[PDB]
Amino acid sequence: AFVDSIEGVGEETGNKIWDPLGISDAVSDEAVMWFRHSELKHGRVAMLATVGYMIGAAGITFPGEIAKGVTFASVGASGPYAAWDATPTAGKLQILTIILALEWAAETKKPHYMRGGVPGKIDQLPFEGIPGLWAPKIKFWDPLNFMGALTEEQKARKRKSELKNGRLAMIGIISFLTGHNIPGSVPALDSHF
Amino acid sequence: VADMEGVGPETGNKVFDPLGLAKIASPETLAWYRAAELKHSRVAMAAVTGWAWVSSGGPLFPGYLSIDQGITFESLGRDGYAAWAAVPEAGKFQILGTIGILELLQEGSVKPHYMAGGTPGKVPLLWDPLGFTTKLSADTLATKRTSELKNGRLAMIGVMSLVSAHFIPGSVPLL
Amino acid sequence: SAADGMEGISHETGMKTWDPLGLADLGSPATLAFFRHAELKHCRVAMAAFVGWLVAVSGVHFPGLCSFSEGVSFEDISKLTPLEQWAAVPALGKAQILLAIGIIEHNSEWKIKPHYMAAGGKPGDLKGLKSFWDPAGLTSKMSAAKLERQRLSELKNGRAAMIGIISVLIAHNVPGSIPLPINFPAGPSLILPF
Amino acid sequence: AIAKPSNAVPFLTAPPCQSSKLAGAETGFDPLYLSEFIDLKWAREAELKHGRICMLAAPGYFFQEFFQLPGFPGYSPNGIEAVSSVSPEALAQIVIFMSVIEYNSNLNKWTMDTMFADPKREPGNLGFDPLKFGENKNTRARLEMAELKNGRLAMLAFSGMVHQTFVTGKPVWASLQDIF
Amino acid sequence: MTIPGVNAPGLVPATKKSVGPKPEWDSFRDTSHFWSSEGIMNSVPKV
Ligand code: CLA
Ligand SMILES: CC(=O)O[C@H]1CC(C)(C)C(=C=C/C(C)=C/C=C/C(C)=C/C=C/C=C(C)/C=C/C=C(\C)C(=O)C[C@@]23O[C@]2(C)C[C@@H](O)CC3(C)C)[C@](C)(O)C1
Ligand SMILES: CC(=O)O[C@H]1CC(C)(C)C(=C=C/C(C)=C/C=C/C(C)=C/C=C/C=C(C)/C=C/C=C(\C)C(=O)C[C@@]23O[C@]2(C)C[C@@H](O)CC3(C)C)[C@](C)(O)C1
Ligand SMILES: CC(=O)O[C@H]1CC(C)(C)C(=C=C/C(C)=C/C=C/C(C)=C/C=C/C=C(C)/C=C/C=C(\C)C(=O)C[C@@]23O[C@]2(C)C[C@@H](O)CC3(C)C)[C@](C)(O)C1
Ligand code: KC2
Repeated sequence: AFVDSIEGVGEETGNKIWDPLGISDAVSDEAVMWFRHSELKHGRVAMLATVGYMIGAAGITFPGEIAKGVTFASVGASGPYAAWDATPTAGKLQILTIILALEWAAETKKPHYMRGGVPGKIDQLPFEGIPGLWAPKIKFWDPLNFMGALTEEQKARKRKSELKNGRLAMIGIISFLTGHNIPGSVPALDSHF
Repeated sequence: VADMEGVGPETGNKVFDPLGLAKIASPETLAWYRAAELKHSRVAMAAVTGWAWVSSGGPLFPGYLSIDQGITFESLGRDGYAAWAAVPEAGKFQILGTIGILELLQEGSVKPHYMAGGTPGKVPLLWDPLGFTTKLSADTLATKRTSELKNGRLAMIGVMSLVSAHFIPGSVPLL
Repeated sequence: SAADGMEGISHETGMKTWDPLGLADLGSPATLAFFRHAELKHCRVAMAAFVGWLVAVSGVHFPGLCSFSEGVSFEDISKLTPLEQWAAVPALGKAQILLAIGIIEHNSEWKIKPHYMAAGGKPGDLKGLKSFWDPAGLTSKMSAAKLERQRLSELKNGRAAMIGIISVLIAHNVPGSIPLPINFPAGPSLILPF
Repeated sequence: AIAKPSNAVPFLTAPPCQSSKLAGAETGFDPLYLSEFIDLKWAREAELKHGRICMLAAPGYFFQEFFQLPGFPGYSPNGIEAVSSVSPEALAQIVIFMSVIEYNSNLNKWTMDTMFADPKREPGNLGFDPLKFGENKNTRARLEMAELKNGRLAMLAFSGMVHQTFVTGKPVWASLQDIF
Repeated sequence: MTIPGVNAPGLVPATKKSVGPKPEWDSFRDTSHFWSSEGIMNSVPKV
């Protein structure tokens, strides 16, 4: 929320708030919550996308039969860029609707993030507490509870690392897509991608 | 970590964690690891015993596996991968469905979940329903659990050795 | 929930009342008594129906003829699939079978004065209709704990039976539902009563 | 600087329906302020009746393509040519059944004043509750709000199904699956 | 139907018509919806 309390300050920009254009000074502190929720969501989606894109460029795919006749290698033949278009529309819709359920359940939680909740703290158990619905209580984030061994300071440091790696992953995934769309724009990319 | 079972005098009588995976584990993560280890060990023991029994001769099932297709257990092949391929796909599907309903019952029927404060890798639905080993002492039960973990890990090695012999026959000795 | 004192807690789901959608909480104790009476009726009808379906598949039939007027022998009717058997029963025979069933249901709701949707419910209690349930007194040898066990077994068997009857009825009509490859009898999954 | 803004359209004044005790009142959705003109109880009686009809219709319209009443003549998977093809003396009997129910339920109370002349008589409380869910008064508000919302959604859904069938000429599920 | 995103690209690039000579004022005035006799008639709602 308030641009201050948030933890994202790091050594790369000096130990200060990095707001060159003063976007944070023209908001009423209600929108800074939305910006840290969206920043963390962007960073997390971006690092997932980055590792997935690197996997696709390397050519690693599942053993086969994404669908009935289609194979994983065949549907990822033309690199990772066209892989999404190649994937079956039905499975595409199932990915989209499970993401819809996740991102609707995350929004429906009572404290929210904009209205006085933690911006970034996705609820661990999105589908519980819903009358008339049942799910097998598998918590969305950290299902195996890796974070129990971590103390407060350690998880603060790891949240800092999360923000840094998410920002770097945003830069990386945009580099990948831009390098594909404009050859030679990202010189560290080979013909694989 | 040391409170849990599996540790024995072979590996210096201390926890075998060369990569330090137990140090990043909460109590529940340790429960998940132990449950996975138990399930893998017993699956590997069943698999290696079945593979050795089939490949080393001995008795086989007497009758047919499918009257409509007329497949005999003798004609399956008496070797692991090819026999499993020759099993009808419907038979494979219903075997996997039986295992799936068993595991869904294991997850949703035992009320104290092994992750949520229950014993890791216990099946009160299915373990000696008539009580073959129920009256034994607690110390003998615990050391028998230790034996289970030990030879079940050895069975993991055995079944993976059999798979690596099937796919890379020049790797293992013998076989 | 409202479903704690009720006698239906199983050993398979654990000793907690399996009401994942919380339908027991929604409504009155009268509503839950209606639910219990409906469950027991479905249980009993499903046990009788599965036995009847097994009889029809086996082909065993009464020696005689259904109607001396119409040329409808039990031997003739046994050759059809189980639901076409009822479709082939005479209209008047079906009418009087339903008349007997409806008389039984009306008297169950009438003569059992402490109603299931009322104080002193006794939801599945149809004893009170004298000589209807257990005319021979077979359960009369049983104590309280044995009676409770038998009631729990009734509910378990009937629940399984109402699953199984629908399973056999739909398995052939929609192939691939039941994983087993047994060739279930053909025919409808639903018959209109007349 | 609206003194009493509408909870739904906060740039408009609060309608009379917002300051009322019927169920679902807080939304306050009434841009046209029809609650000031129309009698509010009479419109909840109409809202509930329409929603009940529509939430019987929408499952019926959506499942009559998939399923047939065994042996029924004149069946067509799409509702419009279904009603065109079905014998008129079946639709007539359905309408007679509905009319009998309406007349006997609303006997001597068919006008805005005659209906709700009795202070007890509530909007849409015709007394149809064989299983007596209404005796439990803890969940009565939940069930009332759920009935209202489901009825409204069913009105919109049935309208959409019917007009999509008009657009495409094909039943609801076929028209939907030919998009993806 | 081409659902943009799943069975079709989200946004297709537009046709770059290239920089070239200007049109004539009469050319785009005798086709306007308000200063052309047929343009006026082509501006009535079809419905
Ligand atoms: C607005 C409501 C509505 C209307 C006007 C119609 C109209 C029609 N339906 Mg029906 N239908 C409806 C709802 C409706 N349906 C619903 C909800 C279903 C369940 C999915 C069906 C399922 C259905 C089928 C499968 C078929 C029709 C067909 C027809 C046509 C012939 C009549 C017939 O056979 O009805 C049959 C009626 C039923 C099978 C049941 C109707 C359910 C009623 C409305 C529920 C009300 C009772 C209530 C729930 C009980 C309370 C119990 C309490 C006392 C305890 C006709 C165009 C036939 C067709 O396609 O012709 C072209 C046909 O074969 N309908
Ligand atoms: C050199 C040159 O010229 O150009 C360069 C520039 C250019 C184009 C930008 C390039 C690029 C791309 C870049 C920079 C890509 C960066 C990608 C990035 C930064 C990707 C992060 C992923 C993070 C993940 C998946 C995290 C998982 C995290 C998980 C699963 C966890 O929760 C771990 C954890 O649970 C444990 C196990 C237990 C605890 O102990 C701690 C926690 C709870 C946290 C190139 C190719 O380098 C070339
Ligand atoms: C030099 C050398 O060796 O090279 C090897 C190395 C290499 C490559 C690894 C090889 C291998 C594979 C090996 C060694 C594989 C070994 C596999 C192994 C050793 C597999 C055990 C299974 C045990 C089972 C199924 C036990 C069930 C036990 C059951 C059913 C019970 O319930 C037990 C119990 O009822 C009792 C009996 C008494 C009760 O009180 C307690 C209970 C109720 C619990 C090669 C290829 O062979 C060559
Ligand atoms: C997995 C898969 O794919 O398929 C599987 C699962 C699936 C689909 C469900 C299948 C099915 C169908 C199933 C399982 C069907 C089950 C049917 C069932 C369970 C049917 C019970 C009838 C009971 C009656 C009539 C009892 C009357 C008993 C009466 C009237 C008594 O007097 C009892 C009595 O106690 C008293 C009251 C007093 C005592 O003094 C005397 C006795 C003891 C006599 C399959 C295809 O088969 C196999
Ligand atoms: C542990 C696993 C398991 C269970 C729990 C289980 C239970 C039941 C039940 C009890 C409810 C019935 C009623 C039943 C019936 C049939 N089973 Mg089945 N079965 C299991 C495993 C296998 C395997 C491996 C095969 C198989 C088959 C058949 C055939 C086919 C006969 C034929 O085609 O002549 C029929 C009729 C074979 C097959 O489908 O071959 C194409 C086949 O290979 N089953 N099976």
